[PDB]
Amino acid sequence: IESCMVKFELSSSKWHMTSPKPHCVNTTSDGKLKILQSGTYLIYGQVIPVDKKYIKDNAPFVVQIYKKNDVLQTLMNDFQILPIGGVYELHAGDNIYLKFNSKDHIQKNNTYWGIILMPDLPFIS
Amino acid sequence: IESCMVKFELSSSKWHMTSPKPHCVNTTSDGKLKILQSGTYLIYGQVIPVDKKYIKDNAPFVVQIYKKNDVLQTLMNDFQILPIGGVYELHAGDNIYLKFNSKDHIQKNNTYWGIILMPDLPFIS
Repeated sequence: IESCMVKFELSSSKWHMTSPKPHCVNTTSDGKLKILQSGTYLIYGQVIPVDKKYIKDNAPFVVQIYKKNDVLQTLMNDFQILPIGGVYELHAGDNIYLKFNSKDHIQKNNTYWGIILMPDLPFIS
Repeated sequence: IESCMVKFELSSSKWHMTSPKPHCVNTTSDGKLKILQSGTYLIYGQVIPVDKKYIKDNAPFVVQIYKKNDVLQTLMNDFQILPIGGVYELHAGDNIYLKFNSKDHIQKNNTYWGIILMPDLPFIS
């Protein structure tokens, strides 16, 4: 029943949390997390790219969400605002993290991500 | 306190909800929302496009989320699965809804969207 949500701010590398020690997730200062409670989660976030005029490298703008050692979601566009995630069934022990093609692509200010343990949605209408 | 989360499934045009009559929003059968409680919301979803190979013109795949008459975000990609949304401060009275560049671009099955009234995140680590 306990509400459980965390939000990692890339600007500060700090997690903002529902409680001092969220029951559903362990978080680390590298922006990674580990699911502690099996259940239905929203994985969410926005990856903000730098203006293309600043990009030095030849790499395309790609964001991957990993679950354990496998890719959960792959996202790409022409260096535009990039909401991430969706509703997933996760299990205790599942590590979740993001991988970027190039860290130089990412505007740290206002880039964030996280999860929320979702309540059941029993009522249809 | 009581969680408040709703999820619209485009396949069925049904909302799935945390409670019989959520306190934080009203919903419409067309997949629109009206915010009843001012607060911080997570807007989320995935918009599934029809395969590129079946779109025989140059019309782009674009999704916009609106708050009343204001564009909250504009998203586009090359006809790939499209996560939407993010954290937004909303106010009582705000209407939230999606608009598509072409309704014909949208696959109903597995397309969904919704909102969550977020818990406060006072603790930082």
